[PDB]
Amino acid sequence: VLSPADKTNVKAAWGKVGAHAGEYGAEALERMFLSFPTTKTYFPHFDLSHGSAQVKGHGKKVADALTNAVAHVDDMPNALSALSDLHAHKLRVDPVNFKLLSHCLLVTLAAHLPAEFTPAVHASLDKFLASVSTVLTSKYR
Amino acid sequence: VLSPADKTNVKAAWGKVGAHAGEYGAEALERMFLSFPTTKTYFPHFDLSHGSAQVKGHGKKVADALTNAVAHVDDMPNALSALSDLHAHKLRVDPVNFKLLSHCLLVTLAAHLPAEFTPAVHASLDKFLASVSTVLTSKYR
Amino acid sequence: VHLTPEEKSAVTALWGKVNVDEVGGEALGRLLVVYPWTQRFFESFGDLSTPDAVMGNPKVKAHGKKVLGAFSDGLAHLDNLKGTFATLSELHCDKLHVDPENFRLLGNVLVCVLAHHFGKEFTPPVQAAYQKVVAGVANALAHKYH
Amino acid sequence: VHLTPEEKSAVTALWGKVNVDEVGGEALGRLLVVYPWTQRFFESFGDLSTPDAVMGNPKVKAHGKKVLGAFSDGLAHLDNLKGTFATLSELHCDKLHVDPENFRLLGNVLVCVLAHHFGKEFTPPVQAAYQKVVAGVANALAHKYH
Ligand code: HEM
Ligand code: HEM
Ligand code: HEM
Ligand code: HEM
Ligand SMILES: *Cc1ccc(CO)o1
Ligand SMILES: *Cc1ccc(CO)o1
Repeated sequence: VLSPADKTNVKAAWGKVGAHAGEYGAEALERMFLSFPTTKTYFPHFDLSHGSAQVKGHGKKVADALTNAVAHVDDMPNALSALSDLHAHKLRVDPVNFKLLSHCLLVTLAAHLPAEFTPAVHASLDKFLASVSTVLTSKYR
Repeated sequence: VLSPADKTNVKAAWGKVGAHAGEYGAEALERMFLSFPTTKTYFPHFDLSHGSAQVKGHGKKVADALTNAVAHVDDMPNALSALSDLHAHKLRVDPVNFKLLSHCLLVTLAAHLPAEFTPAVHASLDKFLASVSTVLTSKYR
Repeated sequence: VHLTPEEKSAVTALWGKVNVDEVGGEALGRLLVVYPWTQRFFESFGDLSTPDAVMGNPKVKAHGKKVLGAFSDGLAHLDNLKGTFATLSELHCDKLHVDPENFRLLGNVLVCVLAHHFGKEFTPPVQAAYQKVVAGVANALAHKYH
Repeated sequence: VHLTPEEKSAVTALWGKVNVDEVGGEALGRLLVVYPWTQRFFESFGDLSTPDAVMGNPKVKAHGKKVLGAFSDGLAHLDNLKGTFATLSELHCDKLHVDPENFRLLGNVLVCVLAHHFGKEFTPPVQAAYQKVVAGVANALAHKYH
């Protein structure tokens, strides 16, 4: 459950990503695949090499889904219902992997937005990503 | 995130629990303190002995909180805001301990409900208790 | 793991009453129902699409017998769980890459199934002893991650 | 922990640029801010009531230097982490009763701090190597729990 301060922090920090969405999402995925190679099992059809155009385009979809989640922060089960159906019903992603990608997203934000990535904002982004992860791992329809 | 079927199961199962909810809350606490003795550090002034009147009185409080959460299952952050402040802001309970108590409540229900603790009911109650735990460990008030 | 001599007696006494043909399948079945991402590891087992399908699935029941047999082995070698589970640890960690939180979940589902079967006989002290066992089994299975 | 020769070199080169007086306090502070229940273990440090109070707390900064020195010791003994952290494991497990998931959290906060400090220099391959290090440290610290 996010506080008003959390939502303020997440909107402020994530809004600075902007058109870096695809690059930063792709970087977070690459960090995850390199740091936690077990995650690659969910992407068998993917070219996962460093500058892969598949990963770059998928990263943009992930980042934009997060932007949508930020806009609907008070309404995430509804806004993300299709993604929950994909990740929880169809893909059956083990919840641990959401913690790995969420951590790699925080690392990516920290590496690119040092002034923005304060302890308070770090803490809010962690809760936000945890909240997204709960929706994507729940079967609620 | 609870499905409509989860909410149906939780309301039905907690109805079957009925007037025994307070007893089961006290039994879950006793199970937690014995099985996971690190949880006792949160209750330094309690008589934690088997069958203590203090644990029986606290179990009634825990159960009444859960009954209220079942009645407000669509609105738990609002229903539990004061309990969240106590557990997350004041007591700073490690979220691992909520998984321990939730498990001990499930064990208690299994031990008392041989005719009604179906796999679907078990699954729905687990999601309910995980949702309550998230609310009580979140700082949003 | 440790377990007092009284805890050892309580554990083995209850296990002597456990049905070896069914309890393992019930624990694995409830794991698949309660934590449905675990179904991703069992596609060869058939229809898992409803709780009724899971709990009646013949491959779940048959495999569950082997899971329970591994727990029985643990109970017979409580002072060397790590060695007892060495082959299974390499299987689950190096071959299957099962995340070790799921070992703890299955152990706790087994505790729930024991409580379901034994009712008031599954006392808090009996449970506390079994929690030591299933924590030890889970840690032993995760050893190849350490 | 198994680092390739290239990973060990990249890990060592980066760690040689770490401010030994600050990075540990930054990592410990962020642990206390991002995961506020960890504050329960550090009530003797005084005012932890707001993020600014945590990050400016002199006891946090001073203890953080000791934490960072323990990570430094791990980096100097990558092939014997369990022996290096045996005494720290008994302290954190047998005495303080820190649930071991929190070990993983501090390691990942340290990784976030390195990324924050080094920016684009904290490349994905350098992070991958640091993740192996902090996993090894957390596993070694949890060794006496088992
Ligand atoms: C914050 C967390 C996550 C978000 C916001 C997210 C979002 C998305 C989006 C937007 C898509 C594509 C939807 C479409 O193209 O129609 C997708 C697909 C996918 N995601 Fe995630 N995801 C997350 C976490 C994860 C994790 C942790 C894994 C596994 C390690 C995962 C595995 C997949 C897979 C396998 C696909 C399908 C790719 C394909 O075959 O096209 N996701 N996700
Ligand atoms: C389903 C989970 C839980 C529920 C519904 C719950 C509910 C409650 C309730 C109703 C109270 C009394 C509130 C009052 O007196 O105003 C309380 C107090 C308390 N709870 Fe929880 N609780 C839960 C989990 C936990 C856990 C896991 C811990 C720690 C292991 C914990 C530690 C405490 C403590 C220390 C108190 C204060 C006792 C006192 O000093 O009187 N609670 N909780
Ligand atoms: C924690 C206690 C567990 C025990 C004691 C256990 C025990 C076993 C045993 C005895 C086997 C058969 C090995 C053989 O015949 O060579 C097995 C196989 C297997 N286990 Fe586990 N297991 C546990 C947990 C898990 C969990 C949590 C998962 C996944 C979520 C899992 C997934 C599997 C799979 C996928 C197989 C191979 C099944 C097949 O395709 O034949 N196990 N396990
Ligand atoms: C990789 C993770 C960690 C490392 C390397 C580490 C390292 C250390 C070191 C070197 C000390 C000083 C020991 C001494 O003075 O003899 C210490 C003490 C301590 N640690 Fe940790 N630690 C870690 C994780 C944690 C976590 C996650 C917690 C709690 C959430 C924790 C709680 C404490 C406490 C309470 C003390 C005593 C502080 C005091 O009162 O002076 N540690 N740790
Ligand atoms: C609001 C909140 C913090 C963490 C979570 C996990 O679902 O939710
Ligand atoms: C609906 C749901 C499942 C698990 C959780 C944790 O908050 O919530």
